[PDB]
Amino acid sequence: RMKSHFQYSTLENIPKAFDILKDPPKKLYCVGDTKLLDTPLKVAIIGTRRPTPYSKQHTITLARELAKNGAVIVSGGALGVDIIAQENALPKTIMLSPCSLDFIYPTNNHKVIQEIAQNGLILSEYEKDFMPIKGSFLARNRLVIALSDVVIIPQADLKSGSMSSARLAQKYQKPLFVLPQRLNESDGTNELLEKGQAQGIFNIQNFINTLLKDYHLK
Repeated sequence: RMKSHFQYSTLENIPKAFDILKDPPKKLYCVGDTKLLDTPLKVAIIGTRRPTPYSKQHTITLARELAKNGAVIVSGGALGVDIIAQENALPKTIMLSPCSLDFIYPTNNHKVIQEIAQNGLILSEYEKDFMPIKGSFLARNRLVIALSDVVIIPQADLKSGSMSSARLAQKYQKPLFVLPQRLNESDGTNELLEKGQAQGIFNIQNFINTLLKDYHLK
């Protein structure tokens, strides 16, 4: 277990976005810039722990360009898509931690997570001495989806964390987007397209510009 040695406090108010939850957190612990919560466009970017170079390249562009234009990238700091997006969105990014803020998880991402604590924002539902179990990740995911205006899943397999979060975006009526992927690659996101549960990002520039326009950043 890795201690963060973060100094952390609590949010004054629970963000109104969490009202759509059945059991919204009544306290949220925080480290970093809470002003990131008062922005017009929050974009969740989540997905596989193992992205292809293709998926990575486009995750980077989305995160970097959206952040450049005042969008805030929301994720869970996981290996793969999450931590790629958040590093490339700094400092405009918010991590929802699956552990309490006195701990780092995952340890491999400690460098970027420390960067997020310093320049972005990390929130946790858990006060102290709390390491994630399976149920913790799932609860954390609801926070990521509820807080975000729109959700992007660049790449995912069927039966993956990203897929339960995709059904949450559907549940919480958040617009869901995926990268185009070849057949028999990224079966999760291709099944989302197939069932019409997600829309494809068939041109990255248009998606970004359209997105920034609808939320009036540009």
